[PDB]
Amino acid sequence: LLNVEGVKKTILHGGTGELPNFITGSRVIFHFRTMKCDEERTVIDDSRQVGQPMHIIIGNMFKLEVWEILLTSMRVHEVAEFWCDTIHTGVYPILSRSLRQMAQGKDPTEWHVHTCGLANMFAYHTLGYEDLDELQKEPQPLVFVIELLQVDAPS
Repeated sequence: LLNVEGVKKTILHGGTGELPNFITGSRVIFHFRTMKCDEERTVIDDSRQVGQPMHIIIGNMFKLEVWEILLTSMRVHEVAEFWCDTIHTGVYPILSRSLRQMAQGKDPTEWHVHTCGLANMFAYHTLGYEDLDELQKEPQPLVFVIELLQVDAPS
């Protein structure tokens, strides 16, 4: 349990070592599973299920991003549970959308994924998957279980 408003952490398998060097331009590599707080703890996304782990890069260590707040409180090999209130979870459907597109093998830089993705959202009022659409329309909290695997410094 660290502290920002509307976020409750619960470490559940501690990491091997002191807090790592989370500096601007570090690639953080990890696994995550995100779940509703219904009875099922219904799973919405799970990197293990898709197979490959997720890599992000620290935009700026002083202007930290809401996921980077979670990632940056983690020692390597740590597995932690981050509950997050409705306030932080509004953007999740659009992240999830963006990641699911990543998986298939396509990036905003590439015109279409982006532009075609905008066409479809405007034309049809959809992110492209019902669960994210359901999730958008019923804002709520989410629990993200995360395993930190690796942290590299920039080239």
